[PDB]
Amino acid sequence: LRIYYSPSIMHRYAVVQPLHIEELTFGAVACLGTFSATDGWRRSAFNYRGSSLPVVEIDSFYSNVSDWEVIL
Amino acid sequence: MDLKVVVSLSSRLYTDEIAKMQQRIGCILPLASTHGTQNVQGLGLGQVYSLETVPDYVSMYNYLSDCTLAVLDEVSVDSLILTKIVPGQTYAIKNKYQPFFQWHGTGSLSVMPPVFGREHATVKLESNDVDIVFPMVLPTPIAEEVLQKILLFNVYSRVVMQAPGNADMLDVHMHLGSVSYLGHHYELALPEVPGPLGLALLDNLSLYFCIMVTLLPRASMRLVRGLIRHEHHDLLNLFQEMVPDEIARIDLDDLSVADDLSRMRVMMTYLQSLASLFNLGPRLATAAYSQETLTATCW
Amino acid sequence: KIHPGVAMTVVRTDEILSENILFSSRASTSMFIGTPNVSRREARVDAVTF
Repeated sequence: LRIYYSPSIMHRYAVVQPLHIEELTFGAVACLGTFSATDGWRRSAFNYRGSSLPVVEIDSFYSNVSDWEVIL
Repeated sequence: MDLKVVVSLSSRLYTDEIAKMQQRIGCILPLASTHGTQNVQGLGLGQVYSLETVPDYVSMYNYLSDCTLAVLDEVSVDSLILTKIVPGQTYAIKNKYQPFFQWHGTGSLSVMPPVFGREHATVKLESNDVDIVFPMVLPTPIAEEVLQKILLFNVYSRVVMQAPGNADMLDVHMHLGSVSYLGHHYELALPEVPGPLGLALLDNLSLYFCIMVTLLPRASMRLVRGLIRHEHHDLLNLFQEMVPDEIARIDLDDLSVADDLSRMRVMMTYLQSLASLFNLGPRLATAAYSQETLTATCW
Repeated sequence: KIHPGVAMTVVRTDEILSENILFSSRASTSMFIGTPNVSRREARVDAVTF
């Protein structure tokens, strides 16, 4: 997560915004649950009112919500 | 439902090492792939831990969480029968490990690479030229302490590389290499050069350190100064009549309640993330244990 | 294209596809065959593995 958001951390931390005490928090992570490994990601079109969007579909999902953790 | 693991040897094991593997009966080890049939190369922690290579415990301790865990059941010359650990099943486990730290329900069992020794935890198989590195399992506070010892020695080694030698060296290796328990002392094997991924973990902790160091509450520092001046506890044993210089110059401002409230709130959000960072290991909760049989009922 | 002070040798390896013949005399191996087992495990929410 950190090495993913490193360019965005660079840009947002940049010069546009210096500091204030509430502004220090940056990101939040929560887990939605366990998915069967090696099944993969099933790509499908979503058609509404004559328009299409690419959508991934996840088979056999197991739901388990966790709390929020701060990342920075 | 019916978790069943049988691992086939290509050639029959020697008449000596069959006895040694029988001595290893009833022990957790991590395996590669969740299948009823496995080749011996995937089995055990052998392939990543090399005698030729400098040991990275952080790399091992990452690798073991990635593997699914298992328990040895039957040792034969032809094949090894193991049962596997599903997250939601309750298992009978017996403590047969050679260091023998006493187990209680107070801690969840944590599984670590063999930080103590190299040779004794491992069994070589020259019949099929591969090595089995059994993991070492320990209760929770000893595991936390040993991980702390490893990271602190990483930091002080990287510092002491261009520092004076004999004084700083012979002070550091006092009570960091050796963990002292009731009636006993044991020497941790620590890496000579820490280069991969331990320092990355320490960098990750220093990120949170640099963020938290701005948002500290002032009145607690005032309370520490007033306590170390007036009274004494074992919490206050580290500070004698001297006060460190930093705290007075951070102290000099007055107290405003809402600022300390906001600082406490942000630090409160952050410490849960640090609690997420410290674990890095599969934790198995202990609900029952019999000392006379050395037998726990894990979860 | 001036010759250097030394000469040189080259070593190569090659791989050849071969359709092979296997001969075996009669009754050379005794085989023991067991009852097969069928087990079930690790039921997904929409699947079961056997």
